[PDB]
Amino acid sequence: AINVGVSVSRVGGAAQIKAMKEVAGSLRLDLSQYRELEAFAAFASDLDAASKAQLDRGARLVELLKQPQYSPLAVEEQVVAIFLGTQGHLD
Amino acid sequence: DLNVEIVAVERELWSGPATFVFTRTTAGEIGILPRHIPLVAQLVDDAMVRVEREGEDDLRIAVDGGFLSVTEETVRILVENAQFESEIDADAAKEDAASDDERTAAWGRARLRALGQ
Amino acid sequence: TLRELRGRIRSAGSIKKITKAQELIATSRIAKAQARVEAARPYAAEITNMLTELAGASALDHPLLVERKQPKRAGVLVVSSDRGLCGAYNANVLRRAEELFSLLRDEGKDPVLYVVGRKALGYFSFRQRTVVESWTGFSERPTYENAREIADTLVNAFMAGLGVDELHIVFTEFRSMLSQTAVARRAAPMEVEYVGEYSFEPDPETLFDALLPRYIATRVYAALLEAAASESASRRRAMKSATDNADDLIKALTLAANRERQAQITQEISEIVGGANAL
Amino acid sequence: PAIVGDEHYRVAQEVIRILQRYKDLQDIIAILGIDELSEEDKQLVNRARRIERFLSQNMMAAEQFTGQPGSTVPLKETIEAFDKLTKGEFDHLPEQAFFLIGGLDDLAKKAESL
Repeated sequence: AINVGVSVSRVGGAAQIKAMKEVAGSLRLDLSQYRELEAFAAFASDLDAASKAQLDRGARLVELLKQPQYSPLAVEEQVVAIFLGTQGHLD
Repeated sequence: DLNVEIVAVERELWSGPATFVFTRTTAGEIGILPRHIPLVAQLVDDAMVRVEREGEDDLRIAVDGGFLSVTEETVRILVENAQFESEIDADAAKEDAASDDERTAAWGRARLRALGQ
Repeated sequence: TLRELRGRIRSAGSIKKITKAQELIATSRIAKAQARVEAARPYAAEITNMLTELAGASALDHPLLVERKQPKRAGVLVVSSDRGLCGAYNANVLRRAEELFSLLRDEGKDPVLYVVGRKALGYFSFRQRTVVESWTGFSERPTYENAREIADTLVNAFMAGLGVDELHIVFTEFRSMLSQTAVARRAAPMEVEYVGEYSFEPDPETLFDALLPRYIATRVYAALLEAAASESASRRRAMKSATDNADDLIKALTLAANRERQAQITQEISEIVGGANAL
Repeated sequence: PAIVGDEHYRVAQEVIRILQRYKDLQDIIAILGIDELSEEDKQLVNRARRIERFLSQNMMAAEQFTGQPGSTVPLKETIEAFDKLTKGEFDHLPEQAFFLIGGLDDLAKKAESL
């Protein structure tokens, strides 16, 4: 339930391993673009294909950030989980 | 050479140079050559159009409710709906030709005629 | 109450998003509709040319080109929306239709109605004048297969003369994205217009008796296409208005929720320090 | 225009008008793509992109990381550069020529070497 895009960390990238920075740096941009586009979910056929590919990506990144309780992922595993999303293998 | 234009009610569906064009009309079949008299004629219900081309193979068209018009500079075919032989489906055309609705049976026979049958 | 005002800000902030989405969708659909209009335009121009050549050769005795001896009735085709949210689009259409009716009944023809679009079908369900036939499912995406059926039904009601002595269409003429108006055109009987300066198979009269029903169909189709372009252009304009009104509502409510927040805190403090001063 | 010159106030109002138009158009740009705009609306966005880029500067805090010296731009040179840039006198340069640049003479130096 973390409301990303009002939630913030002032430390920023200094608190991440390099693999997490390279993989997740784009993730905030893709979720801010999806958080704009969600108003067009009713018009996915009329929406321009360049942003239709941002809407379906955002929906698959929002699914990717869901996680059951008492199941913490080691960093080695969530680097690969975020990689599945931002590199588009989930698409 | 003939400037041939197939104009659908909703689209300028096809245009190019041609050497010859064949159509079937309410006054029998008719071919048109690079010089022809100014003509107007209504096509038959189960019509096909075959266009001879200098740059490639001939072009095959199925046409619904078409009207042929010819002037010395160009041939204009004004059409309600049209489909190329490369886009007609043999099962769909065969099922349409079996239908009881006269226009649907005509459009089925027209697409069968563009498919050479 | 702050809980009520916060709920109203959350509401208005969802509505601002949903009207801005549909303003941008209407800004797409006006370009698609103009593309379909310009793709249909060359056929309408060439049928017009072929009809001028056939009429030049014809005896002109075709029923659709002659005034009926008694002006018994007039058919009016009213073109309107299926979807809502279009703003004054349907009001302008139905106001031009009721002006046309006042003129027709002033000449002495009672109008009989044909209707395209569900909103005018609702308006003439409320006002107790009957509709003879209607169609609804396509006003935002009219296909030629729809205009064919409309023009068949109109011409069959003209040639029945239980029938009409003239027929008209009422629709909005898209002339720019910034400018449209409802217009009323008489579709039958057609005028003939003599102007200053072909072989026909089998005969010019036989073609002219086959082509006029197709000309009425292409003139109805061009009217449904311009109606669908001007529907989308009025939906854009009215949904831009609804977005600016929802933003001026979010502003006014945010100012009210702030004045209530500050009054709630001020009041709570005033009660606390009143209870400290009493002790 | 009482404290800054009339020329400064005009130029800054035109730069705000262009960036306000572009901020209104960025919705269409994102949803429909650039081709949905008219020729005049794309002629505005071509300028607005280059104006917003030319507000970026190579500055003495960035000298720590880029090693290239931070630039000072005089007020008259700033006004005269944005007066030419809003009239479109640099529309033929790519956007990359306007990132992190220290005034108009330096714009010419980057653009001719790109």
